[PDB]
Amino acid sequence: ILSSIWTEGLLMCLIVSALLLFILIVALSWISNLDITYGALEKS
Amino acid sequence: FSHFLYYLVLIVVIVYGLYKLFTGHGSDINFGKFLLRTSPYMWANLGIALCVGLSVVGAAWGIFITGSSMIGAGVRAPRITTKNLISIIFCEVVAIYGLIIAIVFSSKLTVATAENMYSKSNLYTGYSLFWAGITVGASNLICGIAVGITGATAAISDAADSALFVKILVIEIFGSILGLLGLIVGLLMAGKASEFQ
Amino acid sequence: LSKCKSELIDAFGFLGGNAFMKDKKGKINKQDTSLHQYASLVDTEYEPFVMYIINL
Amino acid sequence: GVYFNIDNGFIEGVVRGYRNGLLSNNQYINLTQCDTLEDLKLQLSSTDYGNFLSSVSSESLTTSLIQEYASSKLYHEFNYIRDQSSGSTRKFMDYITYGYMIDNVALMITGTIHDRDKGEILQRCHPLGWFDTLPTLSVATDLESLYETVLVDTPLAPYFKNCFDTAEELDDMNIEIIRNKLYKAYLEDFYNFVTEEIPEPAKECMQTLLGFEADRRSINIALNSLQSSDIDPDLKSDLLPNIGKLYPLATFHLAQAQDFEGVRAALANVYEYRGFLETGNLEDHFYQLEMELCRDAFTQQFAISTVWAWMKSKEQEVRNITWIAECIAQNQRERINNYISVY
Amino acid sequence: LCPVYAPFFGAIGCASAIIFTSLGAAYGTAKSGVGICATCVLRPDLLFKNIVPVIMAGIIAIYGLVVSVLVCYSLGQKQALYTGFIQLGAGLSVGLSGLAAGFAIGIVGDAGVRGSSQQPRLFVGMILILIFAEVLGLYGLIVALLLNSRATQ
Amino acid sequence: ELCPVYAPFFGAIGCASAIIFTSLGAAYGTAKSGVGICATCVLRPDLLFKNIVPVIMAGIIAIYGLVVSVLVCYSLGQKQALYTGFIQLGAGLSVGLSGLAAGFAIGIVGDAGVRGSSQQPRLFVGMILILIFAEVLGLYGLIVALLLNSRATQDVV
Amino acid sequence: ELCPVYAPFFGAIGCASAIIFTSLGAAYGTAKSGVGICATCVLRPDLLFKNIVPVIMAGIIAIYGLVVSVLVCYSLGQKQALYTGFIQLGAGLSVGLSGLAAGFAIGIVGDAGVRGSSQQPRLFVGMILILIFAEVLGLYGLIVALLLNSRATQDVV
Amino acid sequence: LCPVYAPFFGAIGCASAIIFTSLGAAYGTAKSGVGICATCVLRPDLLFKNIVPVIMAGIIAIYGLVVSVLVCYSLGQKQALYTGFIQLGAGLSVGLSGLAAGFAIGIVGDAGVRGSSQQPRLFVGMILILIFAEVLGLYGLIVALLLNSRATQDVV
Amino acid sequence: TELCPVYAPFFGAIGCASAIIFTSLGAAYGTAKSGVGICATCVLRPDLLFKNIVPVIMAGIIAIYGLVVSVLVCYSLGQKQALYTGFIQLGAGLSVGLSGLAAGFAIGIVGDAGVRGSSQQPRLFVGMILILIFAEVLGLYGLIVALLLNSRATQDVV
Amino acid sequence: ELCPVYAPFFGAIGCASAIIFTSLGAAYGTAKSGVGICATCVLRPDLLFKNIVPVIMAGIIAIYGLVVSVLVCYSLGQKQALYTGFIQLGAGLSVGLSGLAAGFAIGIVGDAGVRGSSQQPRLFVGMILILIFAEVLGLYGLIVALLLNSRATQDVV
Amino acid sequence: ELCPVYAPFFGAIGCASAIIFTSLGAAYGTAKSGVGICATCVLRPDLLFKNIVPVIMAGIIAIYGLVVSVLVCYSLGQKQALYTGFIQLGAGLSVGLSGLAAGFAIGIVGDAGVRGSSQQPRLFVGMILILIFAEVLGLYGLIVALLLNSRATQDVVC
Amino acid sequence: ELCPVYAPFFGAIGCASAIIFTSLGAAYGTAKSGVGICATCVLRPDLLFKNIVPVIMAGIIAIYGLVVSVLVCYSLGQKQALYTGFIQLGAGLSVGLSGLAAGFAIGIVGDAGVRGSSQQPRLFVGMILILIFAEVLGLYGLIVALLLNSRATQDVVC
Repeated sequence: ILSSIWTEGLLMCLIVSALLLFILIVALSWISNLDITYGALEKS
Repeated sequence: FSHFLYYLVLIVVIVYGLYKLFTGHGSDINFGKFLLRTSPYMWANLGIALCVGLSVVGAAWGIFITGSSMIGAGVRAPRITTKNLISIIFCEVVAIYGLIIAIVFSSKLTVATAENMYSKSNLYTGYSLFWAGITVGASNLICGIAVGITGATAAISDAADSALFVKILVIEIFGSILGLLGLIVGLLMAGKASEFQ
Repeated sequence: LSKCKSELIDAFGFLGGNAFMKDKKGKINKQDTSLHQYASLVDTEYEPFVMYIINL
Repeated sequence: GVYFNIDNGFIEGVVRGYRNGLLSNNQYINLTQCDTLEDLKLQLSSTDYGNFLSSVSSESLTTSLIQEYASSKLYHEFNYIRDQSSGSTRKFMDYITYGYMIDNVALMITGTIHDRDKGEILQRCHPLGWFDTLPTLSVATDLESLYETVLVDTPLAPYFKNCFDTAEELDDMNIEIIRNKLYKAYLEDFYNFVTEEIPEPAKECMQTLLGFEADRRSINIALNSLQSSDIDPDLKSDLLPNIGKLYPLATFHLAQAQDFEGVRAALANVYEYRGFLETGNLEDHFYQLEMELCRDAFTQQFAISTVWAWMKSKEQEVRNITWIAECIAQNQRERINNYISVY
Repeated sequence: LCPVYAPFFGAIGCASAIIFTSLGAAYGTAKSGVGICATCVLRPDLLFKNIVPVIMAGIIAIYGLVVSVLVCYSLGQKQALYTGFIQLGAGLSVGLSGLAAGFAIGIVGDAGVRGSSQQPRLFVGMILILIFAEVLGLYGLIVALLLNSRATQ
Repeated sequence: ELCPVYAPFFGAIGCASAIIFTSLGAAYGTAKSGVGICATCVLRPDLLFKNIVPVIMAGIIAIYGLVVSVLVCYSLGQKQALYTGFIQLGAGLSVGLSGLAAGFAIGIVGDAGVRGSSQQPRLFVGMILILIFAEVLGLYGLIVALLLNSRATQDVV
Repeated sequence: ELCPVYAPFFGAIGCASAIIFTSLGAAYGTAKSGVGICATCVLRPDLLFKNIVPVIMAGIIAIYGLVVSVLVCYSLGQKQALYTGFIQLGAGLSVGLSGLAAGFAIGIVGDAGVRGSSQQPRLFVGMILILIFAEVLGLYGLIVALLLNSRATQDVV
Repeated sequence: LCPVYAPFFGAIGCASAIIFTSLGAAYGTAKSGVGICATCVLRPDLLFKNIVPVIMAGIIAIYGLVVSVLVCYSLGQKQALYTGFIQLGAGLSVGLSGLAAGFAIGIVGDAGVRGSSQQPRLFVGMILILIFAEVLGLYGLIVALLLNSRATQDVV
Repeated sequence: TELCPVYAPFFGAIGCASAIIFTSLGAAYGTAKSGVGICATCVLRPDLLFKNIVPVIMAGIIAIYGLVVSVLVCYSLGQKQALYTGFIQLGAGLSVGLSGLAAGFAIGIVGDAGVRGSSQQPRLFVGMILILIFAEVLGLYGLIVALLLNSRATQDVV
Repeated sequence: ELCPVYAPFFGAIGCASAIIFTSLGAAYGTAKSGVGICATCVLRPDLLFKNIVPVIMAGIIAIYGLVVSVLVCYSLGQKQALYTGFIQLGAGLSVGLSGLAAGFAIGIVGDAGVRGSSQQPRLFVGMILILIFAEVLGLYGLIVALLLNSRATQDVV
Repeated sequence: ELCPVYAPFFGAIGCASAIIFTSLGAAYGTAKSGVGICATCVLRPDLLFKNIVPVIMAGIIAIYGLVVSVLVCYSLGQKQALYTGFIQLGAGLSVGLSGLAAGFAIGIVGDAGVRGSSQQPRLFVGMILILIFAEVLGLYGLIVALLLNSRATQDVVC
Repeated sequence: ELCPVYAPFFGAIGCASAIIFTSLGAAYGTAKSGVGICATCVLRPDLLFKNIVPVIMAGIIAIYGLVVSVLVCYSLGQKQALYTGFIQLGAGLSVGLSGLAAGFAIGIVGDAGVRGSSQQPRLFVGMILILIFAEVLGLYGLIVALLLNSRATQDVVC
């Protein structure tokens, strides 16, 4: 057996849910860096 | 804060490895048994999905790099906005590379019998499809970004002078060698891999 | 001084007229704002009865 | 160059398109062959200036109206590029205009010492250096009542850190000191902004373009202090910026430079500014080196320093067109080819 | 052969197939809608022809919705790891592809609707660029709908 | 084995995250597009009651989270299957991390749109049209979570 | 097995979390919008007790966190079920990490609303209405956690 | 049921009750002290009137001290794991909420004493906002006291 | 044994180390940041030099608070000590250390801002001391918490 | 069991860490003070041997590590107790991470005092008086580790 | 058990570290002070072989690392005690991570000294004086590592 | 037990590291110095071949890595001792992470040296001497790894 706590199925759920959470953190850091061009909305 | 987590995970890995090694149980951190006992369908499906995902995140990357500068450079010189679309095309072909490799890989994806499930061949064709999906998706990612950069320079040098686009299309050709070489290597890696049996 | 200025304003201000009466009571000696400082010269506010504050 | 075109894709390609409208050497020779300001207008109409003097019609056309409208379309192109900017780019565009805000402050508070009218000392002000409380600098005379009333809400407020108001209100001698000191603190802050948040290809070629501004301002302060100034070097060293190529060894010798040779022997030890003070027009040497530093800032592609390198080159283009139109209107043609063209 | 943790991968694939696709579609709607709102304050008659990038970003989210619905009709308590990881792959494919295609449509769309107000010849240019970025979501949808057909065989 | 003891953990995380991340999305959509209302209704306050539509369409995302949180909460149990916990985790994330995206888009489009609608009054219809495409993202996440939650306890053992 | 020894850990950390993240969101909503009150009531000191609304609506979030941290606490106990601990952790997170978002959206709206409602008196009702839409997020987290905490000890063996 | 590693959670709950409330009180004292020492150079008469944000910061550390003493006098070697978990929760409840209360008191106190010298009427508004900022730590105190009242209630 | 394992003095040595480590970090910040203000406001006003050293004395008291608890945890370490003893010695060490660290941050920031502006207004000297007292009772509280944890380290241990 | 095989690991890490972090602190205290000296006496080089006091007081807190990393080194055996390794690790950290703080404080006070002592001649007494309080930090760490190391092999078995 | 199979790992990464972390501090002391020589001797090239003393004193600490790496290398064996591996790791870290500090100090002091010794020639004897204190920090680590390595295989058994 | 099956992993990554980090350092030393060569030989064309000595000096680092990696490669075996894998890992790190240091030093020295040597012709000898002091770090790493690799397979057994 691989382990009793860190079994064959838990340890490859925590790789899938680490890859997906990595893609999520990257995509949320893309959307967090999204700013509005305010000079093209004002009168000045 | 991310450097704090990078240091904390490193400290926890070192403390866990030295605790497991000092107490005479250091072979319990067993990466080979982890590779032997995880399902080959994880590696196969993960390789297929990351192939077609990372080809597209490089294709779409290059498309906005040489699209936004094409539209910016086309404001004064609008006679580039159709001729220079071959720079979109050269960074778009790296997605059809990953697509036609992902379908060829998914043809090797059948139901294996449970009595011969973690066999030599079934585990081989999980490893091969995993790394041959990685080496195609990452190569098409890097090729799409390189062709997008060398097309964004071409879209502005075209609007500068018309005779420069022919000279800087050659750099896009040498940049688009890379996705085709990844296309070759990912077919050679999963060339001897059989189906799941 | 602060207490003095207020008691006279309350008591006598009515004689000058209700229009004349404005509330901007208080005093800022720091240069953070230029409101809160009476003088008939400025349109911002006015003294409400003949009162000059003399600071030696 | 991998994360540039997210917010700066459209911005660069239009500025790169604005670069192609820079007049070449042949388009300057075709302007020096003109005989009339009307012929110069019609020669500029074939370039990317085309029909910018269309509402003039050959009668009220002077050599200052050309400098007005040719720079006005520069300013409107800068405003169009700034309106499409966001994030660090928009802040970089604001930091460019701060140096014009400083010049408009120092031009607005000299029009009140001389009691010149407020409506005519503001048409001489710079349009890019506009802040909303710029006409209200005509309310006080001393520095403290112009800071604490007007210049606190301005973005020029962190730059009043060393301007010591000794309750002498204002002559013409200390407004230049306040101007040089605001520009000193501004060059410090904008160099730290370029070093801090601007990415790496647009960092090294912008630190040089900004250290050149600091070196030129250091040489001009240390050389204009001979004729119309009698100041101590410990008070002169607060006017020289410390970001440039010239600071740690040569601005010390420019601080205690009591003579012209104290400047010349100080600038002989620096390698790229030696020979400027020997022969020729010094202002032409600085403008030529400015254009040679702006030329090789277009040669790096994915850089926001192309905006600085575009607007300084376009300002030099407006200066060259103004010099040519001044030559062909006053009928002096001995130095018509004194323009500066690296494009 | 069919463990107890096997519908984790299918449920998280059904999750990610709409999560990553809606993140990409939200970037493509927001960033290209900033360009619509910035463009149409000086030239407002281009408002309903500049609306194409947010429509294409919506088509991306429809492509992700299709895969999420078609994965959640094949989930069961006692499915194999084969079905679970093939639903995971069908989720990851359309997730990364819709995310990439939405980022590309967002970054191309605002630049396109800004160049279209200065030069009218750039409308066909931005449409022909955005069509290449649209079908990348189709390129992940193909792998997702092929891995769906191999779910229970 | 089919119904373990740690099985309500994923169900409780799915009940929590559906309201947590939609409250984050609705909070960004209210926040970013309410700064624009408070900035552009100091000059033209007559259109204060029509700029409120980004805030309302942001607050619909929190109701999308609330519905799925209630429907996951009334299917939790001590002896539920691990399948039920996995489906409730997926239905919580499918509403939460998609309504977070919808709320980001509503906040960005609303702040960019109520600032441009005071200079050009014809941009309001375009703002509403873009915000409908931004709100159907959270609606699609709601559809995915309802189709999961109908599948949650159907043929469980 | 069904009620293990580490079972009140999740309940105690949920009882902690429901006031920790709630007080953090309410502290952002108090500080960020108190900056605006202390900046605009220098010019307009007559509007102190009128612009105090976003600080009070930030405190109502902390009251929502307090009333769940005092209901999880009396449902705690040694040898309680692991299901009860998971439900209490979920009800802790649903109040805390959504009142965090509601406090962000109250603070960064209320500061701009206090900056704006000293210039335009008609913007104050719009400020209150946007703050109601920002405070109903924490109310939704309260509703999800109360409906969740009602099922913590309901027929649990 | 009452293991050996059980007072570890109680010791961490006794530490974290005073550690994070002292961090919050230290942020509040630092921000408010920078405010006072920059606003009382020109206005020294209202120096002792502006020390109220620093007092409101110190009451947060007193709140942490009380919970840490009450958790300290309930520790033991052979205590339950439930008691250790409740003491950890009661330490974190007062600590990470007094940290937030200290952040709010520091920001509000700095912004209020820098503007209360210009407007004298802003003092009764600053006190009113700091009351709402200090009740944020009083809530964590109440949660910590109600947890610690049940740390040894029905314990075997 | 079970109540007193072999790895039990690890937590005691970490609690003896951390109590002086983090208070030395806090006292070092309170000395350096508030000594910049002393060395900057003495080139024009050198007559107030022996009175502007209040924020470095009040910061060096934090290091003495760490030293006392480090000595008291050091004289309670044993090889066959309980695991409860090591746990609450770690607790005492963290209670002194991570609170004296915060007290040192507050003393450094407040003392820098106070000796920077006390050379301008002489009436701010009685104010910055009254703020530094509230900044130093933050470490005094951690001292009290660790002296109450250290009175229970070997009290009813088996 | 009381003296395991892995027991000299903590003693060797303590013997290394006693000198490693004091060398880092002494390096910082020497580096910033040397920049301050070399920038303050290009104009007044008469203060060269006068301003050497921060470099000396930063070099003393490395001798503080060199003492304890010899006294820990001469108590390292193959068959030593784990208690001895734990105390030697605590002593190495107690000197190291305290002399690192002392070196930070000496390095900041040193150049801040030698750049200002070229202007005011009687800031030198104040600089020494602050550097004594900055160097007793490393002295306190030395006292703590010398009291630990006198107990690492007192009543061990 | 007393001399396990993984025991030469710590000796090998102590032989490796004593040149890795030493040479990447010597490289900082060479580079950061060499950009101060090449920028100063464009006007004073007669001081070229006099300002190069920071580069020499940065090269000396790499020899300090080399000696300890050779002496740890020639005490490695297949069947050695784990105590010997721990001692050799401690000696390697004691040389490497303190010669890194000595190289940082030499690099920061040396370019500040050579840029200042051309304005004032009486600052060279001060640069040497500060640089000896900056360079003895690696000699202390060499003393600690040699006193460790003399204790490595003294009374080892099994 | 003493020559396990996973034992050539450490020798394989030691053979890899002596190319990876050494080519990374050599690439830094060629790139950053070639920037200075191409930036100063614009107006100084005759010094184009005197300035290659930083780039050649950085290429000798990659030759140092090449030699040690080939000499490790010709001692990898299937039935290899774990001691031998540990020694080859140490010898790979000792060349790689020291050649990276020497490459950093040559890359930072050499561009400043070719920028100052175009302005002062007597600075070339000083540049060459500082580059010798920078290359001797990678030479020290090669000396350590060649003395270390010679001890792999001396008294190995089983």
